[PDB]
Amino acid sequence: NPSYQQSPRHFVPTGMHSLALGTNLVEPLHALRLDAAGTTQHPVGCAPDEDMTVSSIASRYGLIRRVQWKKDHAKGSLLLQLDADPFVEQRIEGTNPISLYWFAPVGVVSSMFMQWRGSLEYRFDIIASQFHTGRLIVGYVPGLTASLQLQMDYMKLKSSSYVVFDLQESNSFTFEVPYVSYRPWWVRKYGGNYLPSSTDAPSTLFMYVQVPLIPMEAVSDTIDINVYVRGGSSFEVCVPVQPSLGLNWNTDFILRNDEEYRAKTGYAPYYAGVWHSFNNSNSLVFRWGSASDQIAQWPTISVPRGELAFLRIKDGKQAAVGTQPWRTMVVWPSGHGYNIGIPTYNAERARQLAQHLYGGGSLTDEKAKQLFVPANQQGPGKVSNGNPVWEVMRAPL
Amino acid sequence: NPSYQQSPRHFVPTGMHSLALGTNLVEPLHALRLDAAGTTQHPVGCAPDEDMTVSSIASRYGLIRRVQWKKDHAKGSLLLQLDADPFVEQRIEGTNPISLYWFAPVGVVSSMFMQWRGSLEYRFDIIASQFHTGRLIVGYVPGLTASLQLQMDYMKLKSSSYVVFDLQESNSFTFEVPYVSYRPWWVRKYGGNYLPSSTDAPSTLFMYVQVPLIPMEAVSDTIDINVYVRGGSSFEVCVPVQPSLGLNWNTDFILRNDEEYRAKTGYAPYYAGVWHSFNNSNSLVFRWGSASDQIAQWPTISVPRGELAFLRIKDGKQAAVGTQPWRTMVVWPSGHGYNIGIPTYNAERARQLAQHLYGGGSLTDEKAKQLFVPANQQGPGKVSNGNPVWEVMRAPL
Amino acid sequence: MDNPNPGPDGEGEVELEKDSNVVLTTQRDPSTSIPAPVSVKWSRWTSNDVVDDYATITSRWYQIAEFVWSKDDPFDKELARLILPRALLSSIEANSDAICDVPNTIPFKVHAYWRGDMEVRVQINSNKFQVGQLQATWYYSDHENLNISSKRSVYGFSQMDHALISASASNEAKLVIPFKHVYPFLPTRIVPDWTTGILDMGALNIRVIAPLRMSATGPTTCNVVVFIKLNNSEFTGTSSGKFYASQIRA
Repeated sequence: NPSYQQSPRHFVPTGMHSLALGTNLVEPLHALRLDAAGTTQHPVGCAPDEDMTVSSIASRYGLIRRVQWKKDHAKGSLLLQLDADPFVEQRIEGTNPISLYWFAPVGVVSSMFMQWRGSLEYRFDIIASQFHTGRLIVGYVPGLTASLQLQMDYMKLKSSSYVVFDLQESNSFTFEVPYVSYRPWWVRKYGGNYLPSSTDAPSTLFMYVQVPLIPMEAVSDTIDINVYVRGGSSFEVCVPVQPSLGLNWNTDFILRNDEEYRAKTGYAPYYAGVWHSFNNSNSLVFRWGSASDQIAQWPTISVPRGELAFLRIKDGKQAAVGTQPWRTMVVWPSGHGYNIGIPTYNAERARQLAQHLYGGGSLTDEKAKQLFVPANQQGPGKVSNGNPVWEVMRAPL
Repeated sequence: NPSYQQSPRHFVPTGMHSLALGTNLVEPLHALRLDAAGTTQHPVGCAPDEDMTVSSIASRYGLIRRVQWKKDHAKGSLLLQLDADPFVEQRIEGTNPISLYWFAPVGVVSSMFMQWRGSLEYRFDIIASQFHTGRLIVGYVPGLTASLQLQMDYMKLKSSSYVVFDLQESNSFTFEVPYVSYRPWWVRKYGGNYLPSSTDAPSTLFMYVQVPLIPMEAVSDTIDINVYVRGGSSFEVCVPVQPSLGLNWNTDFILRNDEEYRAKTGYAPYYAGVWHSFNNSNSLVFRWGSASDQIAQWPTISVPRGELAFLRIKDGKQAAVGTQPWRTMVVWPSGHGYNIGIPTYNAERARQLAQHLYGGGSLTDEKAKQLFVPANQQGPGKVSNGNPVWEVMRAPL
Repeated sequence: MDNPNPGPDGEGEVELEKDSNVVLTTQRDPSTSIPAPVSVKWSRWTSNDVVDDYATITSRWYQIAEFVWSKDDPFDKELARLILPRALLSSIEANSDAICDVPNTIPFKVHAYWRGDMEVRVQINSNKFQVGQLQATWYYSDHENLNISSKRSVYGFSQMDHALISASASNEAKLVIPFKHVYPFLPTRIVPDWTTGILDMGALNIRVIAPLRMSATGPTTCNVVVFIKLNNSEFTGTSSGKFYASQIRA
């Protein structure tokens, strides 16, 4: 029967569709259901509750801070200076190297997006009797750079969009955080996984004490200020990219490869002690012996400009011991021809030291020497469990 | 369920569409956007300014020449004889081998096209007081071959389409360049990258001094004539081909392979000097010594008929030195059984010499010997930095 | 029509440009140069705060530059290459004066971000016996380009939107420059980003296309005045003045 001899169709081979996209297009595949019209229905009992919207999430109010307000708080005093951006953290204590963090529903997103451009808000739940009275400030001042984040009083805050709250028989209030930028949308503050590919927050709000609290003798003077954060009337979200937040399921990291940071061969074990050449024996530094100038020599850490470095041990059950396990430390040259391991209280105090040494500083400055651990913390002076693994943390500065 | 047993479709495999074309056809691909209806919009602020037309570009007036007009200019005198075609250059001074060039918006296109067929125009901005008076000519004479470009007075120009301009209190004027050809469209004057695949311009305009200038004692006698060029009322453009113009970003060229032109093994270093056998010691030629007949012997350059060759050094910080770095030179046989390196003032004077030696000429002609560098330019006579790299330039003749 | 009638008042018209508590005149209509469309207001986009500009105060005409034009100046020698947001402030700050002192800058002191079209006059008093030519040209982002020295040339800017000034019959270059940056706003000082290149929307630059061609013993020197109007603005972003930034050098 008849020959279709007219020229056949043309066609250009691809291999697979489609790791993107999925907004509006029909995706053909091989369904393992028995039917070609097999789409699951949702019965009256199997009710579709949500409402799976980026907005739906960025509207729940998640806790993020808790400030203790006291009568002792001066007329001129601040309570929190937390960042006005969705990527506002809350560190949770312990214990493994990488520290876990609390994040509002407006934190988990846009952890998935690049830009946001939104308006936000903070609910300040002030647990208070009717016999507690005070006044709090709160001001979104755009253009808060690094150094300029200090040099900040409650008076210059009154220069930008700010609010004062009177509390007698009305506990909480909600401040909507304005969005002042030169840029339409706002890129990630935390960019994962990439160090220099992360731009700071557009601004921050503070909560000063406009008027100190006056508590009558039958109600306590200290009071908790719980703080919640959610996307405001128009927190927008722009473009899906690599998430900046991880699981909570398996908080492990197989240390490649095997570039585990640990003391130079021969400097083990090592306890926290003192040294006449390190702040005149007034602060703790790792020593591999009790004799003359036996200070633990540590490998040099090659860090690219615009970053900082410190150390957190893998197992706390192998760290050197004083009054507490020195799980955190900072590494910097000692001038006597090597690098020394300087134990810190916690990761924050190790970071802050890296913010000052990599910020083009010295060791004999008062700003750094107030982050060094005092020598009365040396404790029983237990040595480590050999030369346990430390991992090198990284952060922009 | 039922069997579609009728004969399947036919089809002819290709691999890829489509390095051309893109006028009117739908191009299917794999878009990395999240949506299948993702086409970027242009907001009121993100306004689409241009108007991206070949015409839009060939309508802006770009500078191309500057003539100094003086009272001393005779009744019979020319000011510029620049070419009447979009590929009209303006050499910019220095410094590396390949010289950079200025080109009007009507120059950059049709540097992308093969043919143009258009009408053009020149704005002659004459910066002048009201106390300066003169008359200029301008004539598009089609059919201007090589030799016939000279033998050209302001009188025979008055034979073709020509214009005379009176200037008292009216400085500038605009002459629209006619287009007289046998060919509908006009192929490239500069064909890149291919030497013999480039046909000269259809004609040229001149700007003679019909009446010399008469300047009263309180205004200067010399006056600048700035010249601009743009596509006229109907500069057309025909067919996209390989661009004849390059970047300006990275003006380098990795010299293949490694056929760098340099003196024969043993003739280094070499300074510019004189020779009794080269214009009776009246002109500069490269010497590898101060003794009898020590003239730098240079490799023979195999040039195909219809072309010419000269030399420009890579680094001026390695050239032989007289009053100036002899960065340019021409190579031709010396009759005494080898080829000699004859330094020139600049690239133009090296080309013009190649226009006369490859134009079937000799060395003992006055036309060539007025392009040879005088012997009082020999200077302190610094030798080169060894035998530095020269590269062989090529041009049709 | 050409009857000359110069009475006790030598006759001739004088067009004026007031416009906000300052009146500046020009006895010769200008050669305008409009590089872009008028900019829309993107305050109701980037920032939700005090959304306003300042009329009678920042929409005036302050002087930012003035310089010399002489026969010595060779062909292509820029007399100025002044940045445009920017040198309105940077001129006054290096005048041993403060930004706070002048009315056409004060909101830049307080307010963090700025957007607005610009107006510029390049007025000069040259004599009818001087035969030269200048060209004022605009570039919406000069510092961002790497090899713009390539562009930094009289030839290059003739290729684009510019104004022309000839010494004789002096003459003014009107120069309406609307806002067109990459981001719709500009930062008045250091900011969570823009840690440098503070308040820079592009630079103006005046080079020479024809030197002052002077007769024997004719008048040597000349002079230019650069004026600037900041109309159609918007200053959202209230910030204390201790956060301010005294602009960088010339």
